[PDB]
Amino acid sequence: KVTLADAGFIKDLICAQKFNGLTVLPPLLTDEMIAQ
Amino acid sequence: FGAISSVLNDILSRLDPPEAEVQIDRLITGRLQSLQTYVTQQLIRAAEI
Amino acid sequence: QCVNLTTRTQLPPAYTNSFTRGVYYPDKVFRSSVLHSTQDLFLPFFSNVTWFHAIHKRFDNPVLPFNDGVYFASTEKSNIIRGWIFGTTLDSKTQSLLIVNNATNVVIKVCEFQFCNDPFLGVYYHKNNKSWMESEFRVYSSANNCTFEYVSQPFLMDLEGKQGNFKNLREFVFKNIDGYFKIYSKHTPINLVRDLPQGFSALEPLVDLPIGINITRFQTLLALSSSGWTAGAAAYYVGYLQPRTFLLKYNENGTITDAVDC
Amino acid sequence: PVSMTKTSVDCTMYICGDSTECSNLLLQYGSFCTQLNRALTGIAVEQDK
Amino acid sequence: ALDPLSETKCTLKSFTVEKGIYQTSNFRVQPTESIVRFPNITNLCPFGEVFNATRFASVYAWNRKRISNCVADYSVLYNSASFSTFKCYGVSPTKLNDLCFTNVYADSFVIRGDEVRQIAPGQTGKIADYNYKLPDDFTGCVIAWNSNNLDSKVGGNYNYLYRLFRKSNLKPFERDISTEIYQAGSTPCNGVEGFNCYFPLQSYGFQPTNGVGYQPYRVVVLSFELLHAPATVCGPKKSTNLVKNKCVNFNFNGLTGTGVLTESNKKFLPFQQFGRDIADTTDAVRDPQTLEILDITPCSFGGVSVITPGTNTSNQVAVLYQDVNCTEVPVAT
Amino acid sequence: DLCFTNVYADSFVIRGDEVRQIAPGQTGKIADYNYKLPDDFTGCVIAW
Repeated sequence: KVTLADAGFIKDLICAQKFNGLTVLPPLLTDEMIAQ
Repeated sequence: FGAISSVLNDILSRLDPPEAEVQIDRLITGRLQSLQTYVTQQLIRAAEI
Repeated sequence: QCVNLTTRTQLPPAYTNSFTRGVYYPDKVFRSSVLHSTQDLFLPFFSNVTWFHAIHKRFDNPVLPFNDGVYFASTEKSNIIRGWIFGTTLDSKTQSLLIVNNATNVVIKVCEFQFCNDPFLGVYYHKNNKSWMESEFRVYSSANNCTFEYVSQPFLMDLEGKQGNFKNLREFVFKNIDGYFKIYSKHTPINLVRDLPQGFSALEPLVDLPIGINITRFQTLLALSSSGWTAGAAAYYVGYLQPRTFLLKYNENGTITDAVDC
Repeated sequence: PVSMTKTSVDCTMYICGDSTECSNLLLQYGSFCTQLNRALTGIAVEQDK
Repeated sequence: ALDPLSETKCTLKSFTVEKGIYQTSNFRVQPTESIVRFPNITNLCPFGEVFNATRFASVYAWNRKRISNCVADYSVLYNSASFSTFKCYGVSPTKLNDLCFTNVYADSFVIRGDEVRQIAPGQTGKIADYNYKLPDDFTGCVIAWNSNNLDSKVGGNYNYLYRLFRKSNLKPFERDISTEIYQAGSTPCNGVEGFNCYFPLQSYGFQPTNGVGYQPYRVVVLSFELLHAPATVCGPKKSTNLVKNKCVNFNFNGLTGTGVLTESNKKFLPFQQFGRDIADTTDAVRDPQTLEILDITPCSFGGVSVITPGTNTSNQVAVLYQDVNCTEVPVAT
Repeated sequence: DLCFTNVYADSFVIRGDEVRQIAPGQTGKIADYNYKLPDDFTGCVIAW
């Protein structure tokens, strides 16, 4: 249901943000360990 | 922000330092104020979350 | 030389609605897939444009004002609109801009011309050799001081064609800012009868001219012994630009797809 | 909601993007940028907490 | 700068570092070389037709000549000591040697030697209100020098005339020619002349033994505009070869930057010559010699984090390069 | 009512119109070829 935005996987608008010193860090707990 | 261009390299590629410094100062002041606004609002949203 | 022609029907001017026309690229910078807001002179959506027509009888090339640019349009068969006159007094005390797109050249002049009551172009009609030939150039009689001049490469356009519906659709925007005369244009093939299409198209910039004159009046030239003649079916439309903020949508191709009038 | 996205901003690439003269002019403003990186790093830790 | 543990100690302002991870200064791939691309224009510009001209018209009928499609050289204009005053307003005179322009304008006239200060924008005076007004956002150069010997004669070169009175102040880059008489009095004036009915054009007293400050000065104005169009008038810079997929310093027609040039997929329309981002940075460019479209990508960068145990335990660290594939760490701040 | 480390006196002769060119930051003949002042200059210039 939730449409995620600004995912920032390493490889659009996300890269346009990325080239000006804006970064997204990944969370410590993944999406699978939360499900565990 | 009151200077002649929003591109820093166009100020650098046109003017010699003693008055290009004055335009670059206006760019620095405006961009630093934008960062402080963004950081303050992120702090308040982090408190809500 | 010029001949004061009078043989025509008299009618009140007609009004038409400019639905979604009159948007051009405001700068030469490519942008893509973005919604960009600009503030410049545009023709407002759903404005009232003046319609002039020539049928059969009908021949109207009047003096019209020039305030802050003109959206010109011409829906046409057989290429009867050819000329464009620009000036502020038109009577040999100020230079005049002329564009003449006749059968041979594209003559662009900035000259101290001398005009009269009825300046026009005209050709003879199918005189047993399957062709219409130019015979009539009664626009001016004198040219004292002429600074700019340009003659383009020679060519030959068609001078025949008989249809009940127009198919040529020319859109033009003429502007004068800071001594620059700016021409934007677009051609489109279309099937319509007696009005302006409802649809959307942008206008590329075409020409800058470094003229540096003051223009407040303009007048269009049409193609046609001293009386007794046939007018080809032609319609043209005049609208006026206003300083109005627009929102523009650029697609993947950098092609203007839609605009929102603020 | 539990957490939001962990975002980090670097000043010297944002403000004085790839310039040396702008960096030397920015050093006269003291320690704004260590303050901003400290605040944003605090938020980014608190999300995982 | 010696080792990452030392750098962490430096950015913490301490000599003891406790256990944990610390973000430290970023890394950036350095560019390898420079790329210059300028068009294939060869001919020089007709500067002798402007400066060594025989005749300049009067200031209220100033002459404008459009310089286009040549290779300028402003070093030979600047280094001549013949010019009494040479002030450039939107640029510096040094950098004029390596900029490229869309078209240059040359305005020429003659003025009294003390009215030259009125030519700068924002100042007000006689010729500033009546003859020639500059816009306040002016970009160009103003050159002026006296021409005492060449035009002023003992009989008096009284062909240099300027407008005294005007109905209202005029908008910049305009010109009026008229024979109209002026009504400085309350009454309207017809015919030719009457009481306080002035002819607005009056001539200078240019005779050579007059003192300085009444001398004839020849003045030329250059009014180029910058980088919003395909360029025509460049400086003397020679183009190099074109290098792709390397971090290079590019100089495309005076647009300066650093990055990686890549063969693109963007389909430009033929009237377009740039391409901008949301943050107003150019990301596509057209090579002025071979008409092709190149994408510009900024070089690789990222944060660098130091993982350390406490210095009371050992002095060993590990380095994390954020969001960078590993192969770009050996190549290189 | 100030005190300094040591004072330097530079002496020369130029033309009467290039005295405008001796200030730091502005350029020309005598600035680029003979004698240049740093942009952070402190001191005085005297000419007669």
